Amino acid sequence: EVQLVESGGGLVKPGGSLRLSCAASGFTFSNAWMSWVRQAPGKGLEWVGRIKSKTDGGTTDCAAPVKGRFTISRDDSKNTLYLQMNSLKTEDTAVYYCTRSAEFYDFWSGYYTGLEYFQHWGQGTLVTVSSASTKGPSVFPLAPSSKSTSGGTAALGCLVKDYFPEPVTVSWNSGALTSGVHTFPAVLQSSGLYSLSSVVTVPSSSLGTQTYICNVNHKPSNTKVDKRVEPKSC
Amino acid sequence: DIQMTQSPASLSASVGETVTITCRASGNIHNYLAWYQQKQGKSPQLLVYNAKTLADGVPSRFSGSGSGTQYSLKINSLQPEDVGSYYCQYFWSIPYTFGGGTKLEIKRTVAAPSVFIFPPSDEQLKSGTASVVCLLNNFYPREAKVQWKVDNALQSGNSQESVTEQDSKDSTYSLSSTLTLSKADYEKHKVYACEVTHQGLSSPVTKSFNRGEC
Amino acid sequence: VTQEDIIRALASPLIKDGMVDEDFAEYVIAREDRSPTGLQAKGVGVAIPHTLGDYVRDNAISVGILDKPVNFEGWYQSPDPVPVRVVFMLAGRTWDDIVIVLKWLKDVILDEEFMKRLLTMSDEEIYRQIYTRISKAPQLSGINFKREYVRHL
Repeated sequence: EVQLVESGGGLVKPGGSLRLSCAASGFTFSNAWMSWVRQAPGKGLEWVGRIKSKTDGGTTDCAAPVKGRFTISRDDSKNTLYLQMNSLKTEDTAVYYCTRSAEFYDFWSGYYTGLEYFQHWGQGTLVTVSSASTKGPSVFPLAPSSKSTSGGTAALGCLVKDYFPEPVTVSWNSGALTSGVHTFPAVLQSSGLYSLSSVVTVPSSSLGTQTYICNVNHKPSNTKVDKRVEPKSC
Repeated sequence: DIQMTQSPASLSASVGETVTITCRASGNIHNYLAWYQQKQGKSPQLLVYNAKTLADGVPSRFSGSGSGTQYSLKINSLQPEDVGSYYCQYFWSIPYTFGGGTKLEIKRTVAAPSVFIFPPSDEQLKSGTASVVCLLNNFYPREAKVQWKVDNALQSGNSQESVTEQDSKDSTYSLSSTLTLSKADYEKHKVYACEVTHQGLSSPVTKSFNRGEC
Repeated sequence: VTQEDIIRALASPLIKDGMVDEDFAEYVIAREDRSPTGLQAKGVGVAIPHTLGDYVRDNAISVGILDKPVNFEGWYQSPDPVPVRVVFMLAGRTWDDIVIVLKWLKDVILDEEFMKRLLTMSDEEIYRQIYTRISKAPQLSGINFKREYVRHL
């Protein structure tokens, strides 16, 4: 029931501006204190800022490295939390999370207060600060053959090459085939583009009767690719 | 500002052990500490708050303890699905500092990799490049050496590795190594091979193919 | 007793009334280290700890009388810090509200007889004298000040 749906993340040039949104539902948004937390690729969580509810002033606080550059606001009529970014730097590249702080009731004062630990998190939205431009992937088959077979089992996959920015999702047979699937983490090459592979192990008896398609979705470029992987017989 | 020092940064542990992660605060934080778990590709989930109170739905084998500046998260009877990262957090006042994090690895029996190789696709060739993929499947431990040879010449500065995260059920790794050559270079040479060194292999294993055969 | 003990003691009644956030003392301490408020005015030392930002719900003032002087770093730079016996803790919503009180406090601490009564009167008499002086300052009067906001330390 409690849901925090974030959007607005994407690619933006250094020194530019970008605004994130967090649509909340399943709780009384106007009473909740809300926060932002970010996590650079491969790094740890870092607190960004907080906004109080209107009855508690509706004021904000932000971490020192981003104070004076970032602005937090809310629109209780839309049940939406915002993070406004200005003068963005490469070191702002991170997944940004929307969070709801815990509610504590103060007996002596009679007021509610927010405690800054987070039970409910948004799904996160990736912000990429780079001068590079958006590029969709090229998808190439990794065909099964005697060189990828061992013990009644054959390996096959798809090569997702030269895309920017993250992320890309890969499923097999429209999500039906999930067992034995390995989608590798993307690796950033020196060209500035990303590449990854996704492989799956299937019974060799099924080659020639079962069709294997890898579904590649690169939402930053709005690119969907369905590549059939044909078996090699020789 | 309060600083949180989380130790150890990395942790490897066998199934069934009791694992202890510690956080030391730069000042007395009076039990205003939370613990989080983050699995790969997922958002963090709260485990403990007020240093000792288990969050809703959290398995009882988790427990937090401590006081003053010293706190600990204990995981009793470690399970393979506990692989991931763990974070402490001070939450009483600005800047609500998260610890640096602890990455948890599961220790298991040695498992040798299955090695597969894929020549480049004809579609990629037409574009003027050639990627050769060597796949290492379901192995443990993570440490592995993968060397590319083209007509018995070792390749340097033209390959890229990627390792999956530890499987949440069998605690094994998979690894891909991708050798990228120009189409002109790929067609000049005949034998393409990846040599794999791993603890579960008595001798290094070489998977090869001859260009054009398959 | 330390400056931290003073600030926590004077913040406690403001926290209980919800005049300020529960962690108000953590921000006053950080501000006092960053910009000290020790003042020397005619043989009596005064400190005016306060905060900037959004940690105050309602303007308030909390007064502490020290039996023995404790050192505060000077508002103005010098060696030999200020031995303070009267502490005026300020809870101000904005920077503009704090300056208003600083105006009034300057006239207060320059009133010699007023300050020396603070050092000798009881908690109840300190309240009545201060609350009366507040009522006569229309630019302040709304500020929260209660009997519970006076303490000997």
